[PDB]
Amino acid sequence: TGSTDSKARYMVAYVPPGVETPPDTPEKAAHCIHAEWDTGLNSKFTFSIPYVSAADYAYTASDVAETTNVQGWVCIYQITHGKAEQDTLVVSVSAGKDFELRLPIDPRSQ
Amino acid sequence: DRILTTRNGHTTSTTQSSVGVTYGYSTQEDHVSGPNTSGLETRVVQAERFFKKHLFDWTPDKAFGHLEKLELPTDHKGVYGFLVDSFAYMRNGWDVEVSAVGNQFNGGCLLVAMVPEWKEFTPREKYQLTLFPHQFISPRTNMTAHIVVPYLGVNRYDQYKKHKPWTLVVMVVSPLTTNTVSAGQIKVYANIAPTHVHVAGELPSKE
Amino acid sequence: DRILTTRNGHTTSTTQSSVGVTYGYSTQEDHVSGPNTSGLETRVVQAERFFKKHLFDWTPDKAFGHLEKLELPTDHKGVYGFLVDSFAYMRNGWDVEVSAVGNQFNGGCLLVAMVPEWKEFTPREKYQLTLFPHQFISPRTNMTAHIVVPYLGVNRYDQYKKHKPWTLVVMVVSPLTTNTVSAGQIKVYANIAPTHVHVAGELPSKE
Amino acid sequence: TTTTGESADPVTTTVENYGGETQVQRRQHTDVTFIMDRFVKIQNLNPTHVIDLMQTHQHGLVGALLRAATYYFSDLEIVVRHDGNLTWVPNGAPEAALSNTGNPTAYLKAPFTRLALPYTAPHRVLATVYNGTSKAQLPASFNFGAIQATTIHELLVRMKRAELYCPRPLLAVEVSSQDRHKQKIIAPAK
Amino acid sequence: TTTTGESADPVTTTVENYGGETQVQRRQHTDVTFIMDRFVKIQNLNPTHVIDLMQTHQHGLVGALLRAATYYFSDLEIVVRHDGNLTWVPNGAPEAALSNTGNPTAYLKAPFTRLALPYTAPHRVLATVYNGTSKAQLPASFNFGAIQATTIHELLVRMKRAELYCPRPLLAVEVSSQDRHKQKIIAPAK
Amino acid sequence: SGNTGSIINNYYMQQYQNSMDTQLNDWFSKLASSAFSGLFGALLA
Amino acid sequence: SGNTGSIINNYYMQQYQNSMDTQLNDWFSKLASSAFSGLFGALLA
Repeated sequence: TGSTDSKARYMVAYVPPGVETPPDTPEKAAHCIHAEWDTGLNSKFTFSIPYVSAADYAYTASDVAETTNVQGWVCIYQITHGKAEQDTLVVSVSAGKDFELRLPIDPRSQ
Repeated sequence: DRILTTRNGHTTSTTQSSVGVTYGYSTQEDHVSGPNTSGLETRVVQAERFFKKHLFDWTPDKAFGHLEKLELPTDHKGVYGFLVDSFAYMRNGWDVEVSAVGNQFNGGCLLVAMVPEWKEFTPREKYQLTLFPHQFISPRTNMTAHIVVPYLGVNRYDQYKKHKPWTLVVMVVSPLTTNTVSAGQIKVYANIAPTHVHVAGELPSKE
Repeated sequence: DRILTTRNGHTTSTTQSSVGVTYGYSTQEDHVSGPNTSGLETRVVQAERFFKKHLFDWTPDKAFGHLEKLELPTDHKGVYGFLVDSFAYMRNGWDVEVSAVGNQFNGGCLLVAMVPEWKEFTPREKYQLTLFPHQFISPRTNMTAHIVVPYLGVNRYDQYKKHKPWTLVVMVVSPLTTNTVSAGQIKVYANIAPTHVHVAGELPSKE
Repeated sequence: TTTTGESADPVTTTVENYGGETQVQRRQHTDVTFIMDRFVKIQNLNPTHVIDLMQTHQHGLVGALLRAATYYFSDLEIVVRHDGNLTWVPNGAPEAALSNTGNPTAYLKAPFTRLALPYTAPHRVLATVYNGTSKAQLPASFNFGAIQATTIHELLVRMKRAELYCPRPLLAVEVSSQDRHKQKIIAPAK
Repeated sequence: TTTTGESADPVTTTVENYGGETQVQRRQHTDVTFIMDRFVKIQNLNPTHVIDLMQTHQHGLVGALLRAATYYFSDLEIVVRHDGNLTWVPNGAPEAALSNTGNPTAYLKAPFTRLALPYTAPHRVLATVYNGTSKAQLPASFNFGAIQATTIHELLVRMKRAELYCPRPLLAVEVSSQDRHKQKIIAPAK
Repeated sequence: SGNTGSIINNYYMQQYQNSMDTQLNDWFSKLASSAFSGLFGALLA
Repeated sequence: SGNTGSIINNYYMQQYQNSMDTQLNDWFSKLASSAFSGLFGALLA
């Protein structure tokens, strides 16, 4: 959502489970599945977080026992920018084409 | 034709005392591209080759039921090992050769088996280890056992740092006997090759 | 169509300010299977993907001729890097993207070139660096340069620990100018992917 | 995928962009008619009770999905545990009618009474929110009739052949943790 | 029959070798789907109970045959004797869900409740032994959901359309006698 | 239709089981199916 | 299938009675059927 005179280059990476902590730099994260893009005429970039797991389905809820996340992390980096100090990147999420939910439950406290 | 040569990558093994190859549970592999990897898995042929490991020394004092095991994968310092540290998920089968070289004047019998989901067996359960894919090694007949198994498990891809689906097991069925002309002990080695190696989910670098 | 997306493996790069792709010296690769590897070479696609490196900070004080270089391959902590330590011989080309993000109110010009068999250039030789595969980056026009080169050298396969055939070079052609509305400096980064990676001669493990 | 974000045109990118492969999906469980078709509790009861789906719990599976729609239509099934005989009257009936046997009256048969009821509102669809007055609360005409018995102990409702229109916000529990909402997921004993 | 024993190739000799004649055999009773298809007791119960087939008795007909396999798949039927209403939630549900009516809830009807349940694990098959950790015991995800009631007195499970893979040891009682294990076989009175 | 699984017809007529619709269309299905996919602009794969 | 003996179809649809299998084989039957029988070598009967 920056002004015309502000530019930036970003990177998004999907980090699977298997490491202690998420990578803090684009360089370490480059070895993961990732996409890089810069700002321009088109203001929006969409990226698919892939389903990569041992089992065919994953739980929607997270258990108290699991310390580090079971499906991994998403890391968003700024490679660099030009005069973009107060300009923002709005992030939203939608379901992908093969996204699927199964086994209805009624979990909320009532 | 007791003579057999096995090739895995740029590595070969030739044995002149073999009783053939035992295939366990299947002759081919289940489908390696399922929904859990979203088409991001790839094959790594550079890892499909033999690596070596000493299992134990078969001596006359070891009695029936003496059991030695090797959970797979084991620590590997080559290409395969690197894959385990660089990718979150993997799957592969195993091409296993076990040799026990003494001479034909030794007597006795070893059971060589591949066991899925290893659990420590009780003394009574050892009488039924032949329920698993196996071959025997008897000095009067062969010096080599050869078993081939596919990948399996509740999950189509696995995290080997957390679960080892296969375990190589060698058990004394009848104790090693010695003569004046026989060997005094037999060192048992494994020559193993991972098969159909697939990986998914590249991890970040540690530096 | 100033918009371009480049894919190398499971990594992509999209730029909205590109002036196209420059191919250097060839559009395809020489034959990767020659007599020197006796058919033992193999391809490793898991290594053909982008890795990143900061080159330098383009500031107003750097004058014409200021030159920054990056010899390739450079230290790599992923799959490609592992290949350099595990195989005696390798060959690959490079897919190179260089970005210099400021804003359109900055002025100046950078020369981005790929040079085979780097030698330190004298001041007079810098006037002819355009003899090498290159593109320019001028804030008024683009933020990205993109060059693609094949593998080359006196030998069909190389030992990268002893020789680096390609060198990425960035040189200031006209100094960065600044306004009240422009960026004050521009950080220059490289997004590089090795291409057509082949290895031969597996080395032993170090343990 | 690069697009013009401001136009708000839907954009569904896929893993194919970086070499993956989109899989097969089975979405029967998120089918609207199916998901709403199960009994849920009503809770605030009196011997005389007007059936209003907005009395379902707002965080309950059915209550929350219902409130995540602006307009809806459905027939209904109810299960009522009551003392005495149970009488039901359609939308629009005078409360006084609940005392008469000429209206659908179910004679007590343990353990409870289950009935199928049709939609009886005078509107083509009902709403979960209504920006105005009829004379915030909903208009009195947004109901499925009323029931009466000596005592009504329990009431369950089930939406049949449900139709939902115009999605509205649906919220999960807020997270204080700073990473993930964690809770005890069922796991084998010992 | 003379063969190479070391190769471990199956060899099934017959009485024909010495002039006998092999007969007709009927093996329906040792068919896997058939033998596992009967109710067995669970025994260790609590008002909140996660359905885990590994809680069958290890020497019971079903429990022993199940443990004589590494991997398995099946749907399930359960019979539960409970006080209060019985609620069931699928594999993966938060324990908290057991308190809500929107989940399959069976209202008490003497003498007990019998239900057919589908397999709900996220794995293609389950295992009776697992050589590793998921964070020896089995992974928490190896279950058929959970049930809850005020009090659960009895629980019977029945494996439907069972599939078993990779045989493991199955033991009879050990014999101390030195010849045969002898026990009282049923015989007419007087 | 939705969460009903009897192989056998209902014992009661439809005019009794449910209310009946009269006449005088899935917007979100169309909206979702109309979504853009892939890439915008040139690709160098 | 296995320990079910009604001559009559189930009142409920299969999609409700059981879970449904998706696709993307009896090893021991083959193993047993492959067993050697008879004698190895010459016979003088």
